[PDB]
Amino acid sequence: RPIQTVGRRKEAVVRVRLVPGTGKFDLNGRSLEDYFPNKVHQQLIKAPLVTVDRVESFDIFAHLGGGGPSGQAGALRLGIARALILVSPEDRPALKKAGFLTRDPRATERKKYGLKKARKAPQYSKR
Amino acid sequence: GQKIRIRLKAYDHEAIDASARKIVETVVRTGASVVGPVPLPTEKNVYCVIRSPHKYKDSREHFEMRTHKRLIDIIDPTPKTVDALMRIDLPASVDVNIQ
Amino acid sequence: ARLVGVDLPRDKRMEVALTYIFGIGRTRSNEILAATGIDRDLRTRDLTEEQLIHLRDYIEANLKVEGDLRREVQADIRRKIEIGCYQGLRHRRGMPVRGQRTKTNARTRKGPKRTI
Amino acid sequence: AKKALVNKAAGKPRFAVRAYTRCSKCGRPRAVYRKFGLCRICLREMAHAGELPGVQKSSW
Amino acid sequence: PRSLKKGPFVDEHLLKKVDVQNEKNTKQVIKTWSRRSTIIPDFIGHTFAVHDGRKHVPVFVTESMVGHKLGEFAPTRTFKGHI
Amino acid sequence: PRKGPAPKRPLVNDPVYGSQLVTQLVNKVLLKGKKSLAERIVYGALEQARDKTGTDPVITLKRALDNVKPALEVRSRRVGGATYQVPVEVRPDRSTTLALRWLVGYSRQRREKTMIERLANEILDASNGLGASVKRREDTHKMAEANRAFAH
RNA sequence: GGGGACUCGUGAGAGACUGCCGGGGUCAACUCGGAGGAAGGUGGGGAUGACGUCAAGUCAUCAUGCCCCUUAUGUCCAGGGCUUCACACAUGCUACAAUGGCCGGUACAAAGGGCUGCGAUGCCGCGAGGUUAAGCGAAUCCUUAAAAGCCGGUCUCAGUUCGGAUCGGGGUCUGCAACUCGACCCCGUGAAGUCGGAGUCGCUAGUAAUCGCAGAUCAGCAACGCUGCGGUGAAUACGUUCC
Ligand SMILES: [Mg+2]
Ligand SMILES: [Mg+2]
Ligand SMILES: [Mg+2]
Ligand SMILES: [Mg+2]
Ligand SMILES: [Mg+2]
Ligand SMILES: [Mg+2]
Ligand SMILES: [Mg+2]
Ligand SMILES: [Mg+2]
Ligand SMILES: [Mg+2]
Ligand SMILES: [Mg+2]
Ligand SMILES: [Mg+2]
Ligand SMILES: [Mg+2]
Ligand SMILES: [Mg+2]
Ligand SMILES: [Mg+2]
Ligand SMILES: [Mg+2]
Ligand SMILES: [Mg+2]
Ligand SMILES: [Mg+2]
Ligand SMILES: [Zn+2]
Repeated sequence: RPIQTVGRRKEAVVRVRLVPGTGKFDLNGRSLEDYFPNKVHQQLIKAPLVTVDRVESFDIFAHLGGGGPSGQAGALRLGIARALILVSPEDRPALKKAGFLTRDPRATERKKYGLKKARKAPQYSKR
Repeated sequence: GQKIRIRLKAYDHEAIDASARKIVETVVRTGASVVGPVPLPTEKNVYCVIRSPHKYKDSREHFEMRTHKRLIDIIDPTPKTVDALMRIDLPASVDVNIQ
Repeated sequence: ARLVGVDLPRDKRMEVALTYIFGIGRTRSNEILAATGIDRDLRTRDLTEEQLIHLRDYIEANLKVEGDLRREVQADIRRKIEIGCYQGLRHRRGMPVRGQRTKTNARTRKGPKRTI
Repeated sequence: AKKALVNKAAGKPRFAVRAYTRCSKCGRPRAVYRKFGLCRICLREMAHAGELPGVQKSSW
Repeated sequence: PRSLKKGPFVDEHLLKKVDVQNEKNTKQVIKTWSRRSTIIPDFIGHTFAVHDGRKHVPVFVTESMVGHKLGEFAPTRTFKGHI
Repeated sequence: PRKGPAPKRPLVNDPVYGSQLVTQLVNKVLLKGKKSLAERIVYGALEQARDKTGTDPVITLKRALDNVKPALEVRSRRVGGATYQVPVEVRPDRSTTLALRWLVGYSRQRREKTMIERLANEILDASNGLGASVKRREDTHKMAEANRAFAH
């Protein structure tokens, strides 16, 4: 009964299959470098499993979808944290203190009629 | 066997569901293989109109029109079951199609 | 190294340099280079006499360039003018001819603001 | 609108490209939705009255 | 009609009012409202009193106005330099 | 605002250089949401600084910042029929923010070709105490000094 | 084929209430800080406009009291106009470039539309497009290639390989019809413009800034308007002296 969790960031959904192994990222047939070439993203993923422990160990492969690259990175981070909680509950206080288990509700605010954007307004121009 | 298909569509919740699972699910006593109602994603048609009859563009109002879809069940084409299927009549607010 | 004009700006690649011909743009230049055989990534400085003679004949073989093209354009404009058409009338009046808007724009057909 | 124009629109005109839609209720020529055949005004009053099945105010 | 699959466009009433005269003579002014008709290489030498919205203007098809419209030689608006 | 101070946001260390200083630098360079491009520019500038001086790039950056950070600003006020400048102390985080803004703003208008080398040159000149960024700090200090009378 | 694991779709529920703890406070309202929680004090956003004001707007949505026309101020039609242009204002889009332009390769969305319709595939065309035609009243078919992004190459600071107005030629499509007065495509043409006076505008976070996509109206005209959707994603707030 494998450890399967999910994480969502903006509109992206990532399904993880946390699994014992050597330590390796498979992202629909791609490595971590192949999928997220950005170093900031490469830190954002696997920030949680190194925030306390541990550290480069048992590997993961996960399905990606929706959103953009940064949203998928954040969703993968959340999924990894949730999977670690499931597989070993002892370090729950550590990850919760680090703030890696919060879903981070931040959606695109909807456009509003009479405005150019969510908040942007046309030039007022008294007179 | 895997022939008859249902296409319930309606403008409102609380009608299509009951119209399915207490009217079309009267074939379970008749002895028909049913997978139950299967909810299909809801539709949204939107409209945005100017409130005023004249010259006030920045004040508007939105309207939806939803459509709910479910019960794509695969009941067996048994001639005695199809009897009940065609002699049963349902609310007009729910639209039913046979494939 | 002249074709009709100088066409040897200092240290320009050939595809861009050819566009200095009045009558050749990027697409014309690309097909000229492709047809002759000279590669686009080559400076006009390093052009040989035989390369120049190859690309010389092929422009009046097919295309139309400085002088006669400039004559034909003004010939068309003048023909429109004295045929008495609407476009020719607007050419005489110095107004936009392709049905543009003259209430608040057309600052190229008309000069700068005249400030009545 | 004028009744002459309403009748003219309802009729079958020469050069079928000339056919245009008017509001089915008030005869407005502008802002007529194809799915209802009503102008935006008549649409608004009918929707508030509840005489248009499936239509309702929209919030999200 | 402005696409090389249907040829030019002339109104039938204009065509049958010029082709049953040019066969014998250069007919005098043909009072017409069909500004939208293109001039074919058969209107040569003729003259048309083309409507401009208020009156009819005589136009003489000479040789070069063979691709344009009858309306292009009947200006509709009048502007004469505000001051 | 009126209802007291607002919560400020936290930043994370830069992966390649474990500092928040370069994170603030990339956030100062960032335009139009092109954060990857800003990171590329900052990384290239730091690498050029390292290849030209030998010294550790973040140490060079800290030296430049220490050179350009101000201590007294000159906030303006109006009293009677005249308005005049009032010298006030600068808190540390505002000083760092202002120094980074000065560095990037003055490097954007240097007479060179690419932003990477413009910013690298500006950082090196600031660390040596030569650049217009240092000139700005000196001018600010002179104006704060020439108005000590109005230190109410 | 199959499976009920994961997501998702759509139904019913739980959950957030200062509920718990510490301090403050008449022991009260309430406030400051913690714990646990996906979320903590109105979680974010929307819908929702009291009594009234401006004799505010609308007799051209509609309705309507009085007044007025009735071989015309009614009604039909064809052309024209609503698109004018010494100027002025207002709202926008595109730019003035190297945090860029061009070329080549390549990754990641949401929300919607479709039978008088969407046209996958194939063939022709540089292209707009033409022809045949599978499937699809649609979570199954088309729309569907998102673009910024990433990698590589080139340009090397020039009114330029920036900018794309104007004009010349040749075309496609819709439509009875494209002159006045349609959009789009190709070749050529290559203007002003090198960051904008006095002044003035929006925005406190998934916001501003920037990048694409969709819909309504619609034969065609919307990739500069409007209404929405997602992608990337900041800087600041000392404080209430001044406006
Ligand atoms: Mg957006
Ligand atoms: Mg129409
Ligand atoms: Mg009034
Ligand atoms: Mg009025
Ligand atoms: Mg009325
Ligand atoms: Mg009346
Ligand atoms: Mg008419
Ligand atoms: Mg108008
Ligand atoms: Mg260009
Ligand atoms: Mg490209
Ligand atoms: Mg082809
Ligand atoms: Mg240019
Ligand atoms: Mg100039
Ligand atoms: Mg320049
Ligand atoms: Mg200024
Ligand atoms: Mg359209
Ligand atoms: Mg605009
Ligand atoms: Zn109406």
